[PDB]
Amino acid sequence: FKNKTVLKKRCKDCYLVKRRGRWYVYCKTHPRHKQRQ
Amino acid sequence: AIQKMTRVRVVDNSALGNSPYHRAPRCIHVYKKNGVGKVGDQILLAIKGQKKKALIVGHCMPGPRMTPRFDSNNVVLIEDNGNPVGTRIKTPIPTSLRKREGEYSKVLAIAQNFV
Amino acid sequence: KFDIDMMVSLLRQENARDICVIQVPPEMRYTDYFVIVSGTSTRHLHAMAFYVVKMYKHLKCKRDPHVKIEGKDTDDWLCVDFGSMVIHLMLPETREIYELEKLWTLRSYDD
Amino acid sequence: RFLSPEFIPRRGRTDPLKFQIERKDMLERRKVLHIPEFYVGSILRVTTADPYASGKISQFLGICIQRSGRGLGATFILRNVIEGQGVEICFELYNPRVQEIQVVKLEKRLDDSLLYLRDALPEYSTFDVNMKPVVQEPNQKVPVNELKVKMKPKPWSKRWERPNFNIKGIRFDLCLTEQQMKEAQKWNQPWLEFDMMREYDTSKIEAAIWKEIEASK
Amino acid sequence: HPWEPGSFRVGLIALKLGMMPLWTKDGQKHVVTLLQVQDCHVLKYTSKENCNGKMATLSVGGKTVSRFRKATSILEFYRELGLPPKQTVKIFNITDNAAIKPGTPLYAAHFRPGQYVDVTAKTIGKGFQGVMKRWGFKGQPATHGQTKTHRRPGAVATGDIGRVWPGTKMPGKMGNIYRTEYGLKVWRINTKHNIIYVNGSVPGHKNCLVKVKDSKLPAYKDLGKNLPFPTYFPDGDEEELPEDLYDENVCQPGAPSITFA
Amino acid sequence: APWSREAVLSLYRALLRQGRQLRYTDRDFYFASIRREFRKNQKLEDAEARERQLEKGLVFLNGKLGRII
RNA sequence: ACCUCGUUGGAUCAGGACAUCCCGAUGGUGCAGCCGCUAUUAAAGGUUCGUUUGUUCAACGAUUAAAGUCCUACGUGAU
Ligand SMILES: [Mg+2]
Ligand SMILES: [Mg+2]
Ligand SMILES: [Mg+2]
Ligand SMILES: [Mg+2]
Ligand SMILES: [Zn+2]
Repeated sequence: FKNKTVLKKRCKDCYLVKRRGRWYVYCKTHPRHKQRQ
Repeated sequence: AIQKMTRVRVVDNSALGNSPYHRAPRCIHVYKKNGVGKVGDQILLAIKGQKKKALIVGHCMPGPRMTPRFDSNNVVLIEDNGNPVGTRIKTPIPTSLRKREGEYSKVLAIAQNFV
Repeated sequence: KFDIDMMVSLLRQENARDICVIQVPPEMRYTDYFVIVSGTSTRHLHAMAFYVVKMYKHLKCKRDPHVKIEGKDTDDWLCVDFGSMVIHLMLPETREIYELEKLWTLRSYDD
Repeated sequence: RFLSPEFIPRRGRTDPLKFQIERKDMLERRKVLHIPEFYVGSILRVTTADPYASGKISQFLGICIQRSGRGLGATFILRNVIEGQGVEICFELYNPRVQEIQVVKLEKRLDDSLLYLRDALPEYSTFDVNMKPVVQEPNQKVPVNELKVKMKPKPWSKRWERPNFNIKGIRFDLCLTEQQMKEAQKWNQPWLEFDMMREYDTSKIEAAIWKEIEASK
Repeated sequence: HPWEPGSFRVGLIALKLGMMPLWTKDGQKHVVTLLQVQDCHVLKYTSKENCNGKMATLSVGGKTVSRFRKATSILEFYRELGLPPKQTVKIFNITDNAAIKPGTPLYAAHFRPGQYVDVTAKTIGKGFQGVMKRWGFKGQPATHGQTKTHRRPGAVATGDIGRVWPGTKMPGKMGNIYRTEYGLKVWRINTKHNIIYVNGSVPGHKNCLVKVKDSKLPAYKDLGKNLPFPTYFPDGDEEELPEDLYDENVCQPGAPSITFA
Repeated sequence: APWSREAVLSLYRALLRQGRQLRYTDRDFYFASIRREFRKNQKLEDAEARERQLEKGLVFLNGKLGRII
């Protein structure tokens, strides 16, 4: 994960999910895209 | 027990050990978390204005029973890799060196006498 | 059993460039057999030492404690200490400069 | 009759049952290993099995410079020089791995402790490794070697000339000035040989220990 | 009852006789301490509800003492029990499987060699001690101008809090408090004199009563299978035990001198 | 110079004789080592070192201080 | 709007923060394993000895798993 103030989807498979209280960008294809609010 | 600044006797065939010098060889560092070297511990020596590793093979401090106590703090010069600098050790070497953790087979092979 | 016969057989099988054996008398409180073997290079020394150690580990004597490999960091001299025999692997220059043969055959009759 | 020093207990509040148990173990070990009579100053050869080797014995010959400890842990430290290197080994008498204790030369010295041989000349600690055992007559008092050793220069392991050591086996006249001897006399403590409450009477204890040993036989 | 997993049996109250060496077949020397079980009896039993917890309790005493020097209530208690009074009474937490009738004696063979044990006793009292001896403080240098402070505590707190924290290490009474040594191996048991040879050191002085119980360490959780579960009963006479029970590794005296062949 | 002229030769012969039944070591290396020991030194010593050299050779022949097997 | 210049450590004992130096757990990596780099979490524990310098420091030597950044009226001098 990379901590970002603003979450931006990078590829098509990047999806926003609110988990354990905060927003995340997960991605199956590109785990490099993993972002945490 | 050999600490920093202890003067030590190089019991070895090496030129560094057998070469005369104004300052006697003196322990500079004991490669042990407590700065106390026993038989089998490595130390760093200031010999002839040169820093050389060495191995303790005897000391005046009493150890556990059945082990020999020497009249001097005997040390053997070794290289950084571990090869003994000299090729012959004249004074007796304690046999307790064998089972201690650490490489001592080279020193035992070089040694002439055991006590 | 893992004995000097197994040792020499394994060493000849891996083709040590030179092998010598010394029968240490019992009154000398070190061991029974003093094996000294030369090799082509540090890679060959490491390979043969590893092979003989694996054979010792796999062969027998589960009650016998495991055995170190000494001299790994240095390249020109390795050594392995077993219960009753010690092997010294080295290069020809190391062997000729340390003359372990004269030491271990002539205890106090050399220089 | 010689009672080995380790049998006589140092005084204390320890229960006599502990000493009885320890003496039982000591005698039961002596039934296996013959612990000969010897004194500080007698030359001994000790053969002991080495755990570092595989069932191989090691022999050390030297002059017993100190007897110490009581009970099963009793030790004697004996000294020699090997290739000019002074060495001392403190052997445990009842260690199960001492195969044999041989009194090469049974003799008593002027002192009950020869720790000053460290500061004496190396000849007084040198002993041939292969020296043959001497023989003493069966009915004969143990010889007392009145040898007075010569000392190396004054910096010593201990201030041997001080009266608290009560050393008789050193030639102080050779190495110390009369002024130095007089200065050492400042620590005399003459009352210490006359305070009667300091003496430890072990007659009854030795008698009981002898009864125990004879019963063990 | 037979032994079950999770069962805790009673311990003993022994007397520290002293220490002696011992050797193992590997050639190593272990110092061992002798604990003599002297007139140790189960005195009292209480259930889980009134045990100040949730485990049955056995009060056990040892080292019979003079009736002339005990309080009337203690004398009455021991009169009802039918036993002479004991010097110290210690409470052992047990499961109901291990309940033993009060008055039953306890012996050193209640333990067995190879078992691990916990020994708790009052440590040697050293009186009011300074901080250098009590807590191993470094003190101050002997010279170079140091005056009247060599063994004193330095600062005892920071200036901000304007106070001294509770539990601050300060000079005071050292020792004479109960301490427990855990995981000590039982090397040997003299059944004749009821001696337990326990590995290493035991808190307290010689001839002091120590409380001995099965070790609570997790490694030795279920080693009680082969131990006499309620306790050892010599009256049972199933097999009269030898004079000395040894651990396997112990170099017994009278054995031929060990050779590392 | 040596103890006797034939002592060295007899010792060398006995060394080769006991190398005849050599079992575990390298026979070629053993012979090469003996040749080195007896050729790199025994040409131009002084009359005093000959006794030490032959004594050490005899001790090695005896093999009480460790023998080559 | 010219020049200048206006109480401090150490020792002892440390309390605390985490913005973590090491030890722990994870995500990613322009890391195949080894590794390094980066980020999240983690303050239970630990965090060396010397030479020159009064050094506050700094450099150097030898180590270390690491030789953390700080606050505590130099933290602490009725020690
Ligand atoms: Mg001294
Ligand atoms: Mg001090
Ligand atoms: Mg003062
Ligand atoms: Mg954090
Ligand atoms: Zn993506």
